Amino acid sequence: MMQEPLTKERLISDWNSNVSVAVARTTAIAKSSDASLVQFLAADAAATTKSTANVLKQIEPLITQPAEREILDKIMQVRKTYIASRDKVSQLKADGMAEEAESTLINSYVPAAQGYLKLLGELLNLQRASLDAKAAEVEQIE
Amino acid sequence: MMQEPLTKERLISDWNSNVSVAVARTTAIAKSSDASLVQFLAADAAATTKSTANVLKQIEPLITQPAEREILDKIMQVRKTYIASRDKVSQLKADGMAEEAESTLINSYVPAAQGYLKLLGELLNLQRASLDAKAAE
Repeated sequence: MMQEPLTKERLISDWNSNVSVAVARTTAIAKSSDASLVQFLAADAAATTKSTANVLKQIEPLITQPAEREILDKIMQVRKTYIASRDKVSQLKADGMAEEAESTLINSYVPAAQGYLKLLGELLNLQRASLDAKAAEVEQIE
Repeated sequence: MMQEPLTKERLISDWNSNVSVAVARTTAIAKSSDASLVQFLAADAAATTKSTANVLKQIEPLITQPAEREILDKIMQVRKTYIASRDKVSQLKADGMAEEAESTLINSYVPAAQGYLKLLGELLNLQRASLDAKAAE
């Protein structure tokens, strides 16, 4: 039994789940003209950040193969854009400029958020494919 | 040989993931005084709804043991409350009354949503434990 690829799938599954929650919440906050929303979800948002932080610390040392290293770097690049454009939308709405804020949301934030989730979906499927194929090869024990 | 506990855990992980997104998204829409969110997120919400419906139909018949069915029946009972309070908040906001909507949100919807997610988290940890134990070799 080689359960490390199983733990590897479980960690990436929780990572995709925590990030999916974060993107759904951040997207709603970015579109909403309601400014009180940020404080109302602040405690819930902090929880997912902590969960992401705990889960991310464990998987990073386990991504060593090329295919996995490529996706992970693509994820790091898009995660930077995701946070930057999120703050840009928040900073523009704060400054009055709402036409600029909605434009940045549509043209910069949503593509980055969708790319964040898409790459994570690719990483989860990649690990599940490896565990399915490292189980049919261990089925040559018959 | 042990493809059922692996399939079951993957299904429950996808189920737990889809519902987590839906609850986070529904909560923000309910609190947001901005009504434009509902139309703006309709496509994402339709995507998550379609995924949840598909995953629920596959996982449900596979929940057979006492411990897991106990969790699952608890989930369906708490989900009924979750949808009921969600629909009530939507109509209070729709009918204008936003102060009443916040009272129902805080006291009825948020408790139901958190109980929904807690039991789903319990079901996944229970299934993760079951898959670790079908590793007898």
